Amino acid sequence: MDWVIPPISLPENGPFPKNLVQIKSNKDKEGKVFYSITGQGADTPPVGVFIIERETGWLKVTEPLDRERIATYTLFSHAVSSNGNAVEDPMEILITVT
Amino acid sequence: MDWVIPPISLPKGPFPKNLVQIKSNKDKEGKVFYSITGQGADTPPVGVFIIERETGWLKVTEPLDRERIATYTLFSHAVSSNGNAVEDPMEILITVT
Amino acid sequence: CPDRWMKYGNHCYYFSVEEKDWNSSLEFCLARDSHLLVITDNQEMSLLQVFLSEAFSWIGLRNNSGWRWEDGSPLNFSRISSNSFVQTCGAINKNGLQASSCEVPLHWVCKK
Amino acid sequence: CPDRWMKYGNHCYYFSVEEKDWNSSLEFCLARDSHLLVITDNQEMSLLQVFLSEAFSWIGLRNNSGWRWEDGSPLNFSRISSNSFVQTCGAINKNGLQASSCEVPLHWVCKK
Repeated sequence: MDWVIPPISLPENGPFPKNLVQIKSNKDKEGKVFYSITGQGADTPPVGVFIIERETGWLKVTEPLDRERIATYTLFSHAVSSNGNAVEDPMEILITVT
Repeated sequence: MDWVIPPISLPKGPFPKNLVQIKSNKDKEGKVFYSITGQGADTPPVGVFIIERETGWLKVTEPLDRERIATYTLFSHAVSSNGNAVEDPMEILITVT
Repeated sequence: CPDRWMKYGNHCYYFSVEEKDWNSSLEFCLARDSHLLVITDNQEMSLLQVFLSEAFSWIGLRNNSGWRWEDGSPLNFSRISSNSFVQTCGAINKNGLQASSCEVPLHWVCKK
Repeated sequence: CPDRWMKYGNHCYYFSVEEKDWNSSLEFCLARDSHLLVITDNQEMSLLQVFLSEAFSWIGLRNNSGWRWEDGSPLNFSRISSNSFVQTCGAINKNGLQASSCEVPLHWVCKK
């Protein structure tokens, strides 16, 4: 377990994409790591509300949230190396809308 | 996947207080036993939520104004007599509102 | 409005006095020339909520490629919370919208 | 109060300009004859939030078999939210307390 997850609280507004926090795995100290996210808000409805920069780990919200209607988003972050092999188990990330 | 989870809404007086009855439809094939794990369940704060093992009645045991967790992440488990799981654990999120 | 139904505006509403799963609730409303509750806006939601308790009631809302009403329309107002991903049917109580497993027997509301 | 610290009552607070991880924030405050913020009550938390932004600041709070301040006292007021189970250090912003991975560089608050 080498996931480093900063505190995520949704903003209050743009322009979009809007950066939330930068997620990372300390495994990046041993090799290049690539990031992805799955879950509601990511790859399941509502789709694409959140996206993550594959190389930087920057998690972003893509639209004003008044456009969506769910209370919380349960995302899962993934970390793999060039070959696609996972360097961490997926980490659950709960984002609550206020 | 045969978990049946009713809508939970947090409520002081008659404790423990029933919230909802959960179940796995695997119970129509054999006797199922339920348990919950998680912060608020088997780890601090311990026992805020409990579940009736044979029936699936999930209950809260104290006013939550005494706790400091915004959202509880619990997992329900269903096993058979032989103690083997008949379902994968189900995550149950409960937000204090 | 028919006996035992509540009139609000140009519509009639039936608040059940027993529980059925989501599918059986939908069927009950259809048998009465009505539809499992499709809320149009916040004013209607707020009004109907005054007749509800903390107990949940089924409405014509489901998670089908996003939360959408049975008339095909996607949820465009309010907010819905869920405890578990298997909760794919929508319900309402006096405090708001929440998801529930469709097999759960709950009260329900019809609208004509 | 030393230069750049804010005085309130008989207390001196340091609101950082840059960011450090949790252990580094703790070390810094101790090097300046103070302590990474242990909020005493809801009154002091309310006082503090007036001076905070949406950005989070580290305080002397950690989850070790439950949330407790560095003085060993359990958190007994307010509420803390979290995104992930690995976030075992506490931070605060203008809206409340939130957990964060301890390795994350954040602004911090010292009190003396």
